[PDB]
Amino acid sequence: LSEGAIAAIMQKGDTNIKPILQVINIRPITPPRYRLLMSDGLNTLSSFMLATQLNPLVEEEQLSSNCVCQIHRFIVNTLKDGRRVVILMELEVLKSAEAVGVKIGNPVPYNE
Amino acid sequence: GQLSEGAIAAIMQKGDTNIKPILQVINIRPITSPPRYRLLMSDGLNTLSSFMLATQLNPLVEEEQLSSNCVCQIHRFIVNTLKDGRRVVILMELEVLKSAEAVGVKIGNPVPYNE
Amino acid sequence: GQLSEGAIAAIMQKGDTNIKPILQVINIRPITSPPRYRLLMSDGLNTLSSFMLATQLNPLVEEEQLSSNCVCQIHRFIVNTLKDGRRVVILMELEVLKSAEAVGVKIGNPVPYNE
Amino acid sequence: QLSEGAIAAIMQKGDTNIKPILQVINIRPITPPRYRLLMSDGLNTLSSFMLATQLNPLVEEEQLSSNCVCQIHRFIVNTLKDGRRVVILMELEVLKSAEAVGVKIGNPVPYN
Amino acid sequence: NELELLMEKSFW
Amino acid sequence: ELELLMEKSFWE
Amino acid sequence: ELELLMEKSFWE
Amino acid sequence: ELELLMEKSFWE
Repeated sequence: LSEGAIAAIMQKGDTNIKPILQVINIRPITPPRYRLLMSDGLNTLSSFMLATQLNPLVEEEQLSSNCVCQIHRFIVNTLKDGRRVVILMELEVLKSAEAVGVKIGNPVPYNE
Repeated sequence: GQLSEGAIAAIMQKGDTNIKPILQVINIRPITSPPRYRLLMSDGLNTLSSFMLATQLNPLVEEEQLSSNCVCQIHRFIVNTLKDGRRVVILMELEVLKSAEAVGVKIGNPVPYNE
Repeated sequence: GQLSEGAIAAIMQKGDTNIKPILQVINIRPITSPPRYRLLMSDGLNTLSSFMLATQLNPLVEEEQLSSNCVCQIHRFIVNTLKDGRRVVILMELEVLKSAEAVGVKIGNPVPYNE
Repeated sequence: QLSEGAIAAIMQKGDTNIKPILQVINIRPITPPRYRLLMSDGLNTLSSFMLATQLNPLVEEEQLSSNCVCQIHRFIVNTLKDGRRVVILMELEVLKSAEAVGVKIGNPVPYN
Repeated sequence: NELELLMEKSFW
Repeated sequence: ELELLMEKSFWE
Repeated sequence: ELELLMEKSFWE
Repeated sequence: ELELLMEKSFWE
């Protein structure tokens, strides 16, 4: 996993990286919108929203808890309260949830 | 009137566990095997960091239900007393009553527990 | 078909914790400070009494949620291997899926784990 | 002051002359409601207790609530189809309020 | 029934 | 759009 | 403390 | 376990 990528996105917002992340959980906000808890191996963060166009990846289970994916296109928006949210626009699942089988490492919540 | 003002002093002095105080989380820091989470908590009057989360509750932290500024009710805890006389609270069951998102800020002006 | 047949043998032999098996409680016995509960569990194929309940889960026993014949999913456990080679499972997190009343009977014909 | 060993005795032999002092651990309504009680004698706990309908005011006005200590003055024991024995509480006196006791007494274990 | 219903399910 | 989708906690 | 506990049979 | 955890300051 791209250890440090979550910190980097939150602190600099550099779109020009293509991080490898693990999906820890996916929760719908109810036409569903999917919010993801992602890990870079060091930190976890739930400030990830899936673009609607990528919903079939969730609904057909390609993207599910424990899978490993590479983010190819994302954008960072900052809310009024100053919190940053990542919108995922293009990604590829590198290893399925079934193949990985477990949470990788012991990531802790991004806290800076 | 949201927090159990005085509960921290009461636990540190009496050591009794037959209360279910409502507290605000100020900060959560991992000690790194799963991490063990240590919490700086407020009762509105005092703050203190002598709180350890039972590992069964790690999902509340990891899924961000329990985070800085949230208000929670402690349903079960245990007290242990160190050789040096410090009381440590192990949080065994808790319920988040109001999310960090909903509370938004530290409640009031608590000061470090100092007795 | 409701129980994770072969999970007990998997745990005893491989000792891996990356499974969340569904088991039936056959009996619970306290060793008596909070009591510590020891459990005789079934996976439908075998039974084994080398299970200890984490203290955090004691209220499930005391409130009768976890009782003889209930069906539960183990969400986290820890394996410990004794000097003599016997493995002990500490049940850390679990969910009761079906109450003892709902199940009503011992499921199937499990035999003691014997390898 | 709990009658340690009274629940085991009542479940074994049903001597209605035992006038046990018990602690209420919890009370659950089954939908007027019928109230089922998880009771403790300091040694064992057991939820096979139903409150007679006529005693519902004690629950509804909070005299009978979690942690209170009471004396059972009159009860009957019934046996269900599956052989389980259930105590019907017919007359009781609350000796000490939940507030005055403040805590679960002892470390009772389920009657087994 | 009667008492069977009150005891049909687990306490909690 | 995003403000509403993030006003809640990830887990209820 | 597991060693101590496991010195006894389940029922005994 | 607890003595070792509490040997360090909250912010380390």
